[PDB]
Amino acid sequence: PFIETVKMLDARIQTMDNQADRFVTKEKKDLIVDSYIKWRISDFSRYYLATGGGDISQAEVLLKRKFSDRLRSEIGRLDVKDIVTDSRGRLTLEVRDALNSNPNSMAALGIEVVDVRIKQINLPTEVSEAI
Amino acid sequence: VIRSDTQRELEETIRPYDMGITLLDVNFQAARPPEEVKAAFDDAIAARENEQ
Repeated sequence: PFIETVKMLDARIQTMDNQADRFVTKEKKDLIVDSYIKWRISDFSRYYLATGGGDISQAEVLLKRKFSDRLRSEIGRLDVKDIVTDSRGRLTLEVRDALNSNPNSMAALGIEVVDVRIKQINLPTEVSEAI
Repeated sequence: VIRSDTQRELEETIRPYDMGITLLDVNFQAARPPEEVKAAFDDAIAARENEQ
C-alpha cells in the first residue's frame, strides 16, 4: 500500500500531426508537403525505460526527426510529375517499410507505425502567379 | 552518400577521447542553399511558363 506506485500507459492508436515544410526535386522545383503518421506501442518495457517517463513529447520529437529525414531523402529522387501522379502508391509504402526496418530501427525504441499519408501539395507564390 | 560518409568520419574522430559513447543514427535535414538572399532561383523556374 505504501512502497510503490504504477503508471498507466495509453494503448490506443495515437495520431501525430504537423505543419508545412518545404522540399526540393531534381528539376530545382520546390513544393510544400504536409503529412501525418500513425504510431502504436510495440513493447512496453523498452518504451518506458527508453523514452524516460512516457509522455508524448519525446516520442513525438523522435518520430518527427526520423520521418522528416526519410521522406526528404525519398522525394528528392523522383520527378515533379511523379509526386502528383502517385504520391501514395509506392512512396508511402516504401517509406513505411524503410522507417519500420537492430538499432536505428525506430522499432528498437519500441514503436510500431501503422501507415503514412500525404495531405496537400501547394506551390510557391511566384510560380503560382505564372501558371 | 554524404550521410554515409559523415557517420564513419565522426566515429573515427571520436575514438581517442575514449568517452564510451555509441551513435544510433546520423540524420540530415533540409539543405537550402539560397543563403536567404539569393532567392532568385524563382526566375530560373519561371523561365518555362513564359517561353511557352
